Amino acid sequence: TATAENVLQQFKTQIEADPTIKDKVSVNVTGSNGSATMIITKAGDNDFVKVT
Amino acid sequence: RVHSYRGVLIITDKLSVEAGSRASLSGYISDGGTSDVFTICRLLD
Repeated sequence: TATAENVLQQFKTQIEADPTIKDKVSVNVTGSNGSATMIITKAGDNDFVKVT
Repeated sequence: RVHSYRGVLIITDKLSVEAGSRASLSGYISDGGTSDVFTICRLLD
């Protein structure tokens, strides 16, 4: 709860610091200010991932 | 938009090892062998 880039970076750090799920998924952020974007994909042995 | 990202370069390999083996053996039909003492003999009953 509060640019767009500064918002997504918060989520990326949270997931990477989560005790679980971080080893199972991969996250990535790119873009500046208003063109910020995030990418989430399957990682490790985990075969399924969803976002909503 | 047009965006790009980066990932870690991953490579795979198959390393395996093997040794081989050998054996040997040498001999001959013996006669007399070897004795420190070797002298003419007389054997009575």
